[PDB]
Amino acid sequence: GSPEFMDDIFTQCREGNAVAVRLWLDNTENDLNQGDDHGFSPLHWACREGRSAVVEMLIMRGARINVMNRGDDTPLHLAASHGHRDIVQKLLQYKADINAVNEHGNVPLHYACFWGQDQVAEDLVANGALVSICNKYGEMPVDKAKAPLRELLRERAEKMGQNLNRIPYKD
Amino acid sequence: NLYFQGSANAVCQRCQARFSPAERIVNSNGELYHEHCFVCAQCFRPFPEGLFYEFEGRKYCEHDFQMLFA
Ligand SMILES: [Zn+2]
Ligand SMILES: [Zn+2]
Repeated sequence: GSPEFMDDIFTQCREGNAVAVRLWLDNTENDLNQGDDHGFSPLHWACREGRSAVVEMLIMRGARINVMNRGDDTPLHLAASHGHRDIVQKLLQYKADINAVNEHGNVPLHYACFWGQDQVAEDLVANGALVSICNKYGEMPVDKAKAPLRELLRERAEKMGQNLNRIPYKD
Repeated sequence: NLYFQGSANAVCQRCQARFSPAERIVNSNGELYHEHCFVCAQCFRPFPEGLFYEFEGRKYCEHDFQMLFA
């Protein structure tokens, strides 16, 4: 009747403790995608806290890239919001849904713009992130940017052949 | 004139951009914000009843704080 204390995966992913994460991964019956009390997966936390090595480890074992937390954020929302450029690029390369919408209709580009993560925002548009998609409250990603970033992103989207017309939220 | 001069201008706590002379600057516990910057980090809306929760240096409305971090 003795308790056997364990390291929990979510803390290890937050802290980026790679050996502990690997030992957890070696238990093949662990659910790579299971979220914590707020629906944050191991991948959500690794991406949010900028733990590049752990992010890659999870991706390589086949963790679902577009998993959603309780607010419907994906790992890409969090990596973009917190300006972790390497992790954003990794996620895009492993086919993250670049226009994934959270409970507010926000895409990762909203947060990259809002937080002035200029190069992250550029990386997103370069890979097909729509600049004119309104969230549920009528705000486009570039509405959240400062004017110089807005213009830089609109120019990139134009060159890529995006339609820049405002897209009001439907459904 | 032979005196050193300071030149600092007020900027937004959140975005570090300057203020136009026409706009209202939100003061929240000594910190200056653009109106559109004193909003929830998650939904970008003004705080209902002015109520916000601080988490890891960002401000959230009750809904979003409860959904994500409570
Ligand atoms: Zn501001
Ligand atoms: Zn909110």
